[PDB]
Amino acid sequence: PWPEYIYTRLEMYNILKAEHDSILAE
Amino acid sequence: KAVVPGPAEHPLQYNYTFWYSRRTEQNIKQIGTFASVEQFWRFYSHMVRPGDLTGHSDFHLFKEGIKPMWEDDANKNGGKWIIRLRKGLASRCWENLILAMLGEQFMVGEEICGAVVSVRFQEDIISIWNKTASDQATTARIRDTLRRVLNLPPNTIMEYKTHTD
Repeated sequence: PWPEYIYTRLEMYNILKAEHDSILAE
Repeated sequence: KAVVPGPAEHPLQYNYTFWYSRRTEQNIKQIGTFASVEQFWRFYSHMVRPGDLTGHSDFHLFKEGIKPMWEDDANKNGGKWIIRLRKGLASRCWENLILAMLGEQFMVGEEICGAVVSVRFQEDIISIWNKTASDQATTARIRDTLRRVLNLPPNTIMEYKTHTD
């Protein structure tokens, strides 16, 4: 079976964007 | 003390550990271990890009529990694809390579051990290590993936070297 946790390059960068913006409190 | 994904983080399929060495076993030193995409980017944000170093240096990114040396039990029967790079390419190629590795893009099961970027005098070298050098289906698939994720020119030379040689 495939691995559970597969990320495309774009998905990796989408997560980086989210991380970058978290200087503001949710 | 186990490293695990934080709440609401995107887990990785394996824990990975950043290492470095600088020419000046314990030549190769651990930086830290991470379990999620977010933790990865946090670690990465503290590291100089390999293209911004000019002294003899290496970064290593290996699955947790695998030492970045061929004598490690996980590497002993393995080998690596090597690509030599003119100066100016290593930073982008390193980033593309480790994103592919972390994101499970090679699709070779447990075979990947880790990746290395080496800064040398007039070139840099990037490599990806796997467990079984004699597994031609695996090494061929790794090669195909490298071609796709590195985005280097089509005539780019890649070489496979078995560690015991």
